[PDB]
Formats: sequence, structure tokens, C-alpha cells
Amino acid sequence: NCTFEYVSFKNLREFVFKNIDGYFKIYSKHTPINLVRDLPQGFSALEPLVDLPIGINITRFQTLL
Amino acid sequence: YNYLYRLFRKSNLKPFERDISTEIYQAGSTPCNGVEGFNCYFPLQSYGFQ
Ligand SMILES: *[C@@H]1O[C@H](CO)[C@@H](O)[C@H](O)[C@H]1NC(C)=O
Repeated sequence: NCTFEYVSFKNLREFVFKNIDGYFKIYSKHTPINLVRDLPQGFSALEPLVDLPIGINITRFQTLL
Repeated sequence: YNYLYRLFRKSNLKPFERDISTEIYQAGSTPCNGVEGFNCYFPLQSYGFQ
């Protein structure tokens, strides 16, 4: 175990996570916002960060805070 | 006997899938529930290279 390791309101912060063929892939974006009642309509496309050779099955997730 | 292969699994691997799980496989009517027997098998086996 412990087989892999790496080291690198005002905002809406947006992320995407997906897994394909045992690779795992991440995208994100960050912006100021006018109002906080609901997600604001418009465009600001997300862009890639990391692509990891994990070789693992993912079916569940949780937020850490 | 240090080298091993999986002789039994529930379903075939996806591309580059890897699986360390050791639980007893069931091949028929017998409720195996953690032990070997008729249609009940330990999933990892050795080539015994000589
Ligand atoms: C991941 O493993 C679980 C538990 O064995 C299984 O239900 C699931 O089908 C597997 N994932 C995929 C994408 O098939």
C-alpha cells in the first residue's frame, strides 16, 4: 500500500473529476461572482490540472473540510 | 511458490485493472461463506516453477 504520492462569498470555484482506462483526470476554474443565492448563468470553461496512472476502481467519493 | 496467479474471479478485468482481493470464490450451489469445499475455492494459485 501507499503506492503513489505527488506534491504541486467572493468566489465560485469549479472542478471536474473523471476516470478512464485506470487513468484519473482533473480539470478546474476559479471566478468572482455577483450573487450567492444560486449558480450564476454564463460561461467560464474549466481547464486540465493532472492525469494520474492510478489503476484503481472508483464508485464512491466524499468531501474533506 | 512465491509467484502466483488468480484462477477465479466474479467478472473479467477492464484494461489495466488490478485486484489484490483474496476472498473465497463460489462456483455453484454451495454457500462457501469463508471456507473451501465442493464448488468453493481459494482464488490465488502457484505455478511451483521447477
Ligand atoms: C468496482 O467494484 C465494485 C465492487 O466490487 C463493483 O460493484 C463495480 O462494478 C466496480 N466498478 C465498475 C466501474 O464496474
